Parts: sequence; structure tokens; C-alpha cells
Amino acid sequence: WTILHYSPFKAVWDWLILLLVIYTAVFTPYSAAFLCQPLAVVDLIVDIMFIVDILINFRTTYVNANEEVVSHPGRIAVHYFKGWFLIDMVAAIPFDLLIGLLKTARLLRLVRVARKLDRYSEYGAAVLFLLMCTFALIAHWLACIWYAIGNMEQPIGWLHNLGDQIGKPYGGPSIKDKYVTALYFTFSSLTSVGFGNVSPNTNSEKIFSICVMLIGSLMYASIFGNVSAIIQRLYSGTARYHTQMLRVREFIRFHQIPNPLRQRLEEYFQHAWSYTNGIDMNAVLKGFPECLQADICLHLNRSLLQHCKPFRGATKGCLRALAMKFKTTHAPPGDTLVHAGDLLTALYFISRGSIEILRGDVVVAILGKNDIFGEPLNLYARPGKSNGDVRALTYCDLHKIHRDDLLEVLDMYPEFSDHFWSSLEITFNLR
Amino acid sequence: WTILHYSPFKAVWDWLILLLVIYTAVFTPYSAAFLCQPLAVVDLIVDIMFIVDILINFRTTYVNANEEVVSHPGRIAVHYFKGWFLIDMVAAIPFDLLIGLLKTARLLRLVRVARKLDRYSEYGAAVLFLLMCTFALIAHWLACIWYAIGNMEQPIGWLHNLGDQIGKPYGGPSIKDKYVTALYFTFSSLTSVGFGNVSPNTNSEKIFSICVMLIGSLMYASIFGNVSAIIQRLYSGTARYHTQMLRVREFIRFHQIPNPLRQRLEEYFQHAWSYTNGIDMNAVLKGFPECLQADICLHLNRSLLQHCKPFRGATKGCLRALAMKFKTTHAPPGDTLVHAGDLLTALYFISRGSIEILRGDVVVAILGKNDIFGEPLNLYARPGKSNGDVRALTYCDLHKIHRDDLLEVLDMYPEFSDHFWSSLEITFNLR
Amino acid sequence: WTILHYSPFKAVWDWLILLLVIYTAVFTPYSAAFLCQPLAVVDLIVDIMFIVDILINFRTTYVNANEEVVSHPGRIAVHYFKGWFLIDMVAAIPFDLLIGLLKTARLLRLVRVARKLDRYSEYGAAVLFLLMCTFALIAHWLACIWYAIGNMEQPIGWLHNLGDQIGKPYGGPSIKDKYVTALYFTFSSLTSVGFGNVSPNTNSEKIFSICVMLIGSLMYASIFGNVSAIIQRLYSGTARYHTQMLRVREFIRFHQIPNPLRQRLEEYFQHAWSYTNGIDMNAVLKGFPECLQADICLHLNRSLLQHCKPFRGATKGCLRALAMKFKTTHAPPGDTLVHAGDLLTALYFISRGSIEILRGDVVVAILGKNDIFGEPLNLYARPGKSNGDVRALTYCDLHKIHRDDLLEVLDMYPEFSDHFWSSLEITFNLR
Amino acid sequence: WTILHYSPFKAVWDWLILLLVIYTAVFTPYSAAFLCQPLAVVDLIVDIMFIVDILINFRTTYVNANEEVVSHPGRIAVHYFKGWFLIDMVAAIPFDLLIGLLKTARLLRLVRVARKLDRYSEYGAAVLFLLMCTFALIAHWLACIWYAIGNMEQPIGWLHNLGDQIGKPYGGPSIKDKYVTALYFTFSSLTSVGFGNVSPNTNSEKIFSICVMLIGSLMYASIFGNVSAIIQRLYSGTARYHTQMLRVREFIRFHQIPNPLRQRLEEYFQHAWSYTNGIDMNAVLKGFPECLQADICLHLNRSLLQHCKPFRGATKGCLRALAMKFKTTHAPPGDTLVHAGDLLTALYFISRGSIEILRGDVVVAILGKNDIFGEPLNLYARPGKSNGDVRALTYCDLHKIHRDDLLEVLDMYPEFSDHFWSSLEITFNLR
Repeated sequence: WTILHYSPFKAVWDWLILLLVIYTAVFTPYSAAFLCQPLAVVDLIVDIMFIVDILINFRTTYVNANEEVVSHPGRIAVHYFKGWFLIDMVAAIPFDLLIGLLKTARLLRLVRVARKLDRYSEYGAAVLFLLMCTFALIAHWLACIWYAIGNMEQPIGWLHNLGDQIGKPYGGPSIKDKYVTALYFTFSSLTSVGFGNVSPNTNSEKIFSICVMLIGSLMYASIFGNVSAIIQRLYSGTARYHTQMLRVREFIRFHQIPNPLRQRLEEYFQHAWSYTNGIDMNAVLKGFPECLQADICLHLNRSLLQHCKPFRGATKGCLRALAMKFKTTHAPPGDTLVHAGDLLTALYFISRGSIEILRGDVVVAILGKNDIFGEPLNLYARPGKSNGDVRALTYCDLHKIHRDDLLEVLDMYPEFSDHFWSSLEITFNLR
Repeated sequence: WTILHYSPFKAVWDWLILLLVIYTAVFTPYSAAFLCQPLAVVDLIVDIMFIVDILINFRTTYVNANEEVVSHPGRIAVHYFKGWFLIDMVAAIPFDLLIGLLKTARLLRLVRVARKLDRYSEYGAAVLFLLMCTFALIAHWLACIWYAIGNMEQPIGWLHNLGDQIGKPYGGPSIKDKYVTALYFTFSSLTSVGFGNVSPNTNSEKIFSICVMLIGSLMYASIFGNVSAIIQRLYSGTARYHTQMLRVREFIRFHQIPNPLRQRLEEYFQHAWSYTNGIDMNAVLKGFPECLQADICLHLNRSLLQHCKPFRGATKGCLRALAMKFKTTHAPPGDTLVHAGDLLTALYFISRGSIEILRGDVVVAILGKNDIFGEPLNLYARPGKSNGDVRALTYCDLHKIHRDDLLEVLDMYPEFSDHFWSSLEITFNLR
Repeated sequence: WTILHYSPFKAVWDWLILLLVIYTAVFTPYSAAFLCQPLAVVDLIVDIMFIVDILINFRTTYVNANEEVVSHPGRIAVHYFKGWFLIDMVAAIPFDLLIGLLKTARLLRLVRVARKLDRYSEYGAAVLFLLMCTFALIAHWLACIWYAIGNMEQPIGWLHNLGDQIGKPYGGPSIKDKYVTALYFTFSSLTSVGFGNVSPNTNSEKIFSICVMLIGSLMYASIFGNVSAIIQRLYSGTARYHTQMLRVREFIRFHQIPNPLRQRLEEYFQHAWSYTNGIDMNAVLKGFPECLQADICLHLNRSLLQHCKPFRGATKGCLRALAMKFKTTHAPPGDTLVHAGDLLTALYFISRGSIEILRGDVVVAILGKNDIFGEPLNLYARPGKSNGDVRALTYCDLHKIHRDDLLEVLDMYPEFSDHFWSSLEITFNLR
Repeated sequence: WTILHYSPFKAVWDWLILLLVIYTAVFTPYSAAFLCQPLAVVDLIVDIMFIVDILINFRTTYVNANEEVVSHPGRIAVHYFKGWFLIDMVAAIPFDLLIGLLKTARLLRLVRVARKLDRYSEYGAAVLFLLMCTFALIAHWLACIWYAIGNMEQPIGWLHNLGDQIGKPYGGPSIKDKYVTALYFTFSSLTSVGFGNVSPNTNSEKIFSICVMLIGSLMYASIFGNVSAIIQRLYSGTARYHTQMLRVREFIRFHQIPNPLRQRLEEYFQHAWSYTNGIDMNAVLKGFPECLQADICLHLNRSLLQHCKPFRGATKGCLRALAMKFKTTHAPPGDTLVHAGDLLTALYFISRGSIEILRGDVVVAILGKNDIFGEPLNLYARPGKSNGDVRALTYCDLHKIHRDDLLEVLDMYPEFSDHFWSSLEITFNLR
């Protein structure tokens, strides 16, 4: 009967607790300033729910700084005591015994937001909503303080000016006509607008206005600098792509690069970006060593599994090693590659698309999916010639290995190399 | 009778459609709030044009996520249905049957802007114009809402204050004197100015003012943060050049570096930047492999094509191989280079400018454009001596190859090396 | 009887001097504008304290640009003279002899803040407090100038409007009711709010308002841009971690990467970040060469000190050499590594956690802390076979060395290698 | 009788021309709106000076895009014609023949600022002054337009409100009391303050206010974003140093690193930064190839010139080669280095400071400035031992060479090596 701290139940329970804390924090200052039955009913509901939360905290698991995993109620009690329980215990104190200031301790429940703030941060767009909610909460608190100051100093404040403006001279303005204007002034002072309908006129209201101006200016600047940061990150991924494209284009325009090869270069650029997205796979590859290096290579190592029968006998390490050495060339139909006579160092294979090698207007080796063609290895020791040049009917998304690397790795295995040598099958051997 | 989706006709057609959507979106809220004949004439024209657009969309091509190219009307119907047609179909519904709210569905045509937003996005300055137009559109909508609120609540609102200010007490202000002030207030509340001529005075106008203040503050911050971003990119290319220059100059000032060599170093810096612009060509070179690597090398591979007769017999692969190994040095007249006695490893060639090698006050090898001079290769195997030091009359923009690399590549070809050996011509052989 | 310039006594003394300078700078303009006894008492105390500071400056040490360390009173006098003494000497001039402008020279003591500004600068949050204090000080000075202008021009200024607003027509407003409003206006003009209670009405007040608007706009923009900078650095460390996580997750989602290996990869990522924090240790390692390179390597060089007896005889250089070649792999229980049959190149050791090698359902070599197991070296010269695959009970935070590197280093030492060869002890030799 | 375009005379002449253009641009709109004798006197002076400028432009040199250097009056006429002469010629047209609008063509002289804007940009702080001057100029133009609108529409505008506020009902306000308020309003609308003293009340003033609000908001945002950019660059050099220090400190705190070696590491960090300033010299070294690589190395190649007699016979290339291979170690007194028994690969030399090698409590080889000590080379072929460990009395800022590199380079020269071998002198040969 133990609850996991990362269980999805804790997520919805924390959502409920957060919403309840927001409700309390919003409703208590308004009640304090402007003011059985629903208020005490909701108070009792809140107290019972938070008591249930305090008790259920005694059962959930936790992660220690040293011990990654720790459970059972023997260790939760010592950790939870002598800690954040000081703030939480005073929050859930029900008493009836006006003197309504004692409910301000409920604001301490807002601390519960900060200690789980990390988990809410895994979404990126939620930051904007949380920041706007916090700004509205600060505005609400400042409006509460404004109204409190007005009431306490009015036993020519802003209350009389408000009564004059909207006709209700003194009766007086209603509670609704006294809270909307306070929040209006608070926003007009945090956003630095200053409409002039309501403005401080005494000696304490001006000091409060100065304090609000400073706090709001600081908070506004920092918050919307953060907003600019999140917005500019999302748009700056695309802006980095744009800068790469601009770099390529200015490099082209500086070196003339007439159209016929320039179109190949450009289209190569877009189609390559379609798969790489600017990310260099080698960087994240080198971060993960040994078998973790090849686990990424395992994802492109589904090519020759079903296209070679002796290939199925490979062990984990052998398969890893043969996977790590494959290279991938990307070329949409229209890009021609090396041909006979030149260096036939790399043994060209296929990954996707199709290959239609043309040996002097004769199509040979029509293979499309992870097939085995190429040149002999141990009998050449020389960059000879092939049947004909490569041709591009479909995408030339193909695999490559290297003569030296492949011969070295095939000399590496004592027995796996013998097994592969027992069945050296090639779909089309093009001399 | 099929139209290409990337044809230039689609560009001007989408310009026309965009302008028409802007017209409708601007003119419908004003008509809704402040209000045969021209209005219905334009309405009919808009409906007919957008119906024509809907039908012509049934013929243009499209690009699938998987299939790069796909055409013919068999596949356009299934893709276009069950998609964005839901928003587009309701837009083009003409009916006469006041209740003018039903035209608000025309605002859905603005969605057509978003789905082609990428096609506008290659231009850099167009972002500013689009952002300003969107800001003006939001201001127009907020002014419309402001006027609607004023009219509905006035059967001491801002309308009476406006009538008092500009003398027309109530007749009343004209439609022109009622729309300019609303847009004025909307801008004075989005830009956070707050002049005080017009200001909310009731309980709904203040709530609307708070909402406008929040929305405008957020939009203003984000939009002009983006504006700052585009401005700082364009100015920060030059600022990056400035920082490179600052790095160079602080490095010079930290190490004294008296004038005689410092002027050479500096002038080298500016003239090198004039050609490279800070861009490292090797970085973009390595992005394109195999023949895509040498396509860039082909652009500087026009030196010995017209300056050597056996050079014309090279195949594409041989040409690529010989092009990839060339290096280029830039030195305007005034920079002296290596001379006799020292390592004559690299075989110095020419690319531009002119070379006037001086062998002890005797000028030899006066060659300017992609000429072949240097030292013998197979008979030295030793860094011997040359006729004299290099001299700089014109720019020393010259080619270089390496002894080891050149001998290895000339040993690489079985037959091309034999052909080149058959005609080993040098313009001036300087021992 | 000499005081060190970096002694902690100087820290508290400079704190006291700074606080006294702030006191003087705050209190002198207010006295100048709005105005024995405590005023002269404090004046005398300030003068005496700053005289004591001037004399004690004649004894503290200093650091020359060329000479890092220099002391004794012979050299302090020549350096301190012909320097900043010109500003400091005029500050401490007591005279009684109204003409209260002569106290403005005390503002020169604020220069003492700038010359020790670096010593405050290691803290990060202190920048915010200093910036806010400077902003408040500028606001105070501008309020002083505003009140001075008002008084000098009033022998329909803002003073009469203030007297009208808060009822005290003219007696007149009190000194308290005349300073709060001036500072209020100064803040409402620096923050760009413009409430409208107090506003310039003459021809000099408008010029002053323009000057204040320009200065405040510039200072506000620069200061809160800096505030945004410090905020975004602290939050952008976490944002850089977030971007790394986003890169990893988009790379995973682009390549499918089903759950069974994806969970291993992810958990590897978080636990690796827990130890490296994104910092590449090799970068800072390469900054320090020779023995400074191995000092960092000495911190992980406490493994075999207590786990091998001949290991204690190593000199400092031998210890450095053996430490620099060790590698560390992190794998919490759940990650399997290379096994028998595959390349047993690296000699696997242990650093933390525990190792429970399983040789065909038989557990062998149960070693947890910096233990020595593996394979023989000189008798294989071949990647042979081990007892069984590695197993993960506890964290596989383990050391590794390389066959070639270890054999080369053991061939390097003439005598240390002989000593190690004399006692070649292995805790569990697994063939 | 030709003037160089980069001569310092052109600098002061351009300063004078710029100041004159600023004078004209400031004074013409004010004269146009608010208005022999000084005005025509200054007009004649300006016309004569700009005619002199136009003629002197016919003699100065210029730089073509292709030709770096070009002079003589034959080529200046063709280039200067069909170009920017269209704007410049209309500027200098004197005529007497009110209709004062024709002087607006003088604003075209402001274009002269843009075409020489690059040369003013080599200073960094001048950007702030130029931006502030441009902002003031835009404010002046907008105030001019405001006053023009007011006068033309007043045959209840802002003029009547101004006359009411400052008591002069209508006579009317003076020209001084009509220009200060216009500029006041223009600044209060560009900075987004909105005091409320003067505010638009008609239907054209509100449109003008909207236009000014938009333009000023855009310009203000962009300009102070640039201001933030320049400020943050200068402070972000120090912030990058701070981030490097923080990286080092968090790396230390994560790995404990007790005090004794930690103080060495830290002090190493600061003293190394004292010379490197975070700049990696190798990066700028590799940018300059061949002899330009060694010219930087020439600046530290003043060590052994005066400390070795056969060293004076080195040629340019030999000296370059011997310079490029020297390494520099920096260590303040307190850092101990490698000693006898360990690898004596590097041949330790001296650059600055002093060296006091201690061979078992015996001080030997007391050499301080670029001296020659070390171990024999051709007779060891083995990492033997030295007399004693290195000791740090003064800064261990010393040179190093490598055994393999030094032996290879001394085998490289056929004759220079023979000359050096003829005199192989060592100040102190420590076995």
C-alpha cells in the first residue's frame, strides 16, 4: 500500500493541490480587504483536503541525494521531519475562537508551488501561462493593498475622486465599483501606462505608488525578457536554419557557381536538411561510448539482417562492430557519382531508393532495398574498373563501406569471418 | 491543363488572394460596428474570386510528406478533402435572406495567410512589414470592440466626454470623429502612452482596458523583440567582423608588434576578409562529400585547363582529384614569401596577379595567369635551391601543390599519369 | 605594523567607508535644497573617519602593474602621490568660516566606489542591489534639482498646483509634502508613467523634463538590459541543459528508437548529466599542461593507492603518468557491456558501485571498490575469451585501461616497471 | 597637387562638412515653420563652403571595386558623374528671385552622412552619440511638423490650450513659449510618457499622434536595442571571463579539490589569464600561414638572439623554422615541475624570471634570461636523470623544445646544422 512518487496519480493530485492553493491565495486577500455559509464551507473543504495531503505525503516515495531509490515508512518520517514541515504544518490549523489577519498564513501554501516547480517545467509553453498567472496574482495583491490603504485613510483620497467620477457622491460606490478600479490602477501602474482617471493624491499613496512602480518595472522587465527568450529560442531554430541557408547562398553568389551544378548543390542542401535538420549526428554519437555508440548505429542496422543468411549468426559484439562502420550517402534522383576507372575504394551498397547501374546503355543490378553488389576484394588489391557508371532513377540513399576498413574487420574475427567466408553471396557481382 | 504549385503564376495569384483577404478582414468589422451599391458589389466580387480560388485549388499540384512529387486530379481530391476544406468552405457562402454578425466567418479566410506563411518567409525585410500590418489589424479590431462597447452602453461613457471635448454636445460627433478617436485610444493603450484625452470611466470599459493592456503589452514585447532580433542579426554580421578586428588589434597591442611587420599583418587581414568575409570555406566544403566536395573545387579548377594541353584529357574523376589538392595563397604586392635554400617542398604556381621572380637582381619567370613554373620533382628528393627569391609586383594570388601529395597523386593514376608524363611541359623551369 | 591589502579587515573597513559615502551622498543634496546639532555632529564624525581613512591608506599594501608584490612605506608615498589623491584631499576639508554649495565636493567621495568596484564584483546578485541603489540615488538627485527649480522660480509652478491639490492653499505644504511629490514626479518621469498629478507648466520645467526623460530612458534601458542579462545567464544554464535534452529527444523521435533501448539511452543521459553538468572535463584538462594536467587526474587517483601494495612506491611523476591514462565509465544497474568472444582490448577495472561478473549463471569476481581483476597481458597478444558477461547489480561506475597503452607504459619505466613486475597481484584472474 | 582620400586632412574636412550639414538640417525646418542679416549671411557661407567641397571632390583619390588604387583627374570625372552627383548638385543652388519650401532640398545634404558612415564607425562609443543626435533630430522634425499643423489649423487646438495654461490668453504665447512645448510633446510621445499637459484634440492631430507613436516606438525600440548590444558586448567580455571563472570554480567544488593544490590551480588560472585574456593564440596563428605564421612567432623570437653567437648566422627561413617550434610555460614562484628520473623529453629553457635548479640542497644553473641549459641529445637516446628538481624563486616563465622535434630539425639543415654543430655551447650542462 505504497504510492510511487513518479506515478501518474501524483500528477493529477498535484494538479488538484495546485488549483486549490491558487484558489485560496486568490480568495483570501479579497475576503480580508473587502469583507456556516459558502466561505466557511469552502474553508472546511480546503482544510480537510490539505490535511489529507499532509497524511498522504507520509506514504509516497522519495529520492535521496545519495540513494537514488528509497522507500518504506521508516525513512520517510526522519527525512520529512526537520525540513519543509515547518511551513506546511501551520497552514492546516483550523480554529473558530474579527481579526482576520491570521488567514495570511495560508499564503505559505504557495511555497508548495516552488518545491514542485521543476516538474512543471518540462513543458515549455506552460512557462508563459505560469508567468501570466503570477503577474495577475501580484496585480491582485497590489490592488488589495491599494484598497486597504484607501479604506484605512478614509474614515480627498482616491475613493472620493472615484465617487465623483462615476456618479454616486457621498451610499457610495459598490464593492464591485471599488475593486475593478483598484485592479485597473494596479495594472495601469505595473504596465506603466498612467491613464489619469485614478492617481495618488496624499502622502502615503504616493509612497505606495513609488514602491509599486519599482517592483512592477523590475518584474515586468524580467518576465518579458524571459518571454522574449522562449519565443526567440523557438523562432531561432528556424533562424539558424535561415542563417545556414544564407551562408550557403552568399558563398554561391561570391563564387558565381552557374546554374547547372548550383541547382544540384542547392537541392542537395534542402534534401539533406530534411533528414539532418542541421544536427550533426556524430556529436551525440561520440557522447555515448562502447555499446552505447553502436545502439544508435543499431537503428540503421536493419538493412542486411533480412538480405543475408549467414548474417543472422552474428553475436552482439560482431553485429555492433559491423554496424558502426557503415556510412550513408543521400542523393535524390539526378546526382551522378563516381564510376569505372576511378578509385573504387568504397564498396557501394544500398539503403533506400533504387539503383540502376548502366554499363554502356545496358541496365544491370536493378536493386532497391539493402542489396549486395560491388567488386571483389581479396583478388584486386588495385583500383580497377566497374561495368558502368551509377544512374539515379530513385533516391540514391545508399550504404557504403571502405575497402581497407572492410578487409581489416573481416580479418579481425577468427570464427565469424570464417562463417561469413563459408557463404560469400553477392546479389550481382559487377566486375 | 495542370498548374504547378511552384509556378510563378501561383505567386501573383496568392498575392492577389492575400490582398483580397486583407481587404475583407479590414472592412468587415468597420461595417459591422459603424454601419446593390458598392458594399454588395465588392461582396459579390470577393465571393466570386474566392469561389474561383476554391475551384482552381482542385487542379494545382502538391507535395506529400512521403512522396516528393505527386500530380493528377485523382490524388488531389482525397488529400484536400478531410482537411483545411472545413474552414474554407464556410467562408464562401453567399446569402441575402439585419443580424450582420454572420460575416464574421470571413475572418476565417485570414487562416489562408498562416498556411502559406512559409512561402513569404525567405525575404528578411518582409517580416517587419507583415508584423506592422498585423499590429495595425489588431489595433483596428480593438478599436472596433471599443466603439461597439461605447455604443451598446450608451443608449457618462467616453462618447459623452468626446462630444464635450470637440464641441458637438448632445446630432453628436460624426462617424469620422468617432472612429479616429477609438483607434487613437487603442494605440495609446497598446503602446502604453496614456495621453488622458479619452479614458475608461465605467465598470466594463475598465475591464476591457485591462484586457487590452495585457494583450497589447505581450504582443508589443514579443513583436519588437523579434524586430530587435532581425535588426541585430544584420548588424551583428558586421559586429562579428568588428569583434574579429578587435581581437586582432588587442593581440597586436598586447605583443607590441612594431609597425614594419604590423602593417603587413593588418593589410593581409583586411584583404583576406575582403575575399573570405570571415567564412571558413573548409566547413561548408566538408558538408558535401565525394563529388559534391569537388564541385566547389571545380570553380577554382579553371587554371590549367587553357594553360596545359595534356590537361584536357582528364576524366571527371581525375579532374576532381587534381582539383581537390590545390591550395591558394593571397598576398598583395608588398608581402615576401619563402626563397632559395629553405624548404622548397611546395611547388609554387600562380592563380591571379603576376609573379616576377628575381634571381639576384635578374627578373625571370614573368608569368601572371595560371602558369606552370617551379622545380623538378623526381630528380631531387631533397630541398635544394631555386634561382631567386619571390617578388611582388602585382597581387601574389597564387596556387600551390605539395611535393609529397603531388608525387603520390602522380603515382596514383596508371594511365593518366602516363599521359601527363608523355607531355611534361613547364613554362619556365627554375633550378 | 603593516596591513595587507587583501586582508579581511580591509573588507569590513571598505564596507564601513562605502556606507558612510552613501550616507553623505544621500544627505548632502537634501540639506542643500530643503534646508552643533546632530547635523554638524555627523559632519565632524564623517570628516574624522575619512581623515583616518586617508592616513590608514598610507600604510596598506598595493599591487603594481609590473611588480606583483610590493610593500614598505618607501614606495607607497610615491605611488599614492601624483594620482587619485587630488580628488580625495579636497573631500576632507573642514571649515566653518550661508553659501552651502561648497559641500558638493563631498560627492567626489563617490569616486571611491568606482575604484574598488572590482572588489564587489565577484558576487552575482550584488549587481542588482547596486544598480537599484544607483537608480534610487539618481532619482534623489533629480528630485533635489526639481525642488530647487521650483523654489527658485517661485518667489503657476508645480508648487502652486501641489498646494491646490492637497488642501493647503497659499503656510503652504510642509517639507514632507514637498519632497515626497518631487521624488514621485522624478520616478514617474524616469519609469515613463506620467500620472498627471504633477506636470511641468513653465518654460524651464519643460526643458528639465526633456533632459530627465532622455537621461532616465537611457539609464533605464541600459540598467534593465543588464538585469535581463544576469537573469538570462542563470536561467540559460538550465535552458542549455533543456536544449541538450530537446536535441536528444528530437533525435530519438526522428529515428523511432523503440522503448527497450530508448529507456537505457535516456537514463544514461540524465545520470551522466548529474555528474558532468554538460561540462566537458577534457576542455579544462587541456588548459593545464604537464603536471597541472595530472593534478586533476590526481583527484581520481585514489583507487589503487589502498588496493595495491607495490603501488605505494611510485614517485610523483610515475603516479601522474599512471593517473592520466585511466578512463571512467558510468552505468547504473541495467546497462550491459561487452563480454567474452568480443574484443577484450580494454582491461576493465572498478571505481565505485559493484561488479558481479556471471560466468554462465555462476557469479565470480564480486568486487566493488577500486579492485584489480581482468585478463593476462603478455601471454595473449590476442583478443581471447573471458569467463562470462558483465552484470549490473550496483552502479557500474568503473575504471578502464587499454591493452596497448598499459603495455607501452609498463615498458616505459626501467625500474618502476621492475618493481611492479616483482609483485603482479590480481584480486581475481578471470581467463 | 592631388589629395589622398585617406589623408588626415580629409578627416578634419569631413568633420567640418558634417558639422555644417548638421547646422543646416537643424536650422532650416525651424526657419521654415516659425519664420542681408545673419540668416542670409550664413546661407551664403554654407553655399560657398559646399561649392568648395564639390570642386575639391574633383581632385581627391578614390578606390574602385576592382582597382585598389586609382588616381589622376582622367578617371575621377567619369566615376563621379552618373552617380551621387544628382543628389549633391541640386543642394548647392543659390537663388533670390515667400515660398520657403524650396530650402527642403538642403535636407539632401544629410545623405553625405550616410555615404561616409563607414569611416565614423571605427570608433565604438561614437555610435551612442550619433544615435542620440539622430533621435534629437527626428524629435526636432516632428516638433516642427506639430507646430506647422497647429498654426495651419488655427487661423480648440493645442495652441489655445497652451495659451490658457501659461497665462497669455488670446498677443498670445511667444515663439519661445511655442517651440519648447512642441518639442516637449514630441519627446513625451516618442518616449511614451504622456504627461497630459498638451494632448491632441482635433481629428488631424490624433492621426499625426498615431503616426508619431508608431514611428517613435519602432525607432526607440531598435535604437535602444542597439544600445543594449554595444553595452552588453563590452560588459560581456568581462562576463565571459566571469563565466570561465565560474566554470572552473564549479568544477573544483564538484571534485572537492582540497586547498593545497587548489590554490596552485586557481593562482595558475589568474596569472595565465593575465597574459592570455582568454584568447587562444593558436587560432589567430593558424589563420596566418607560412611566413605569416612565424611573424607572430618572431615577437617571442628575441630570446636566443643575444644569448648565442652562432645563432646570428641564421637566415630568414632557418630563423622562422627554429622560432615556430618553441613552447612557453608560465608558472609563478611556487609551482614545481618534473624532475630527474622521469621523462626528460622536453629540453627546458628559460624566457623570463629565473631558474635555480637544486641538486640535493645544492643550487646550480642560476640563469634568468633566455639561457641555455639542459641535457645532451645524441648520446642518450634514453630518458635518464638530471642533477636535481626544478625550483621556483622567480616566475617560471620559460621556453621549451622537444627532443624528437629538436633532433629532427637539427637533422633538417644541411649547412645551418653544421654551423650550429661547430659551436655547440651550453651555459650549464646538467647531467
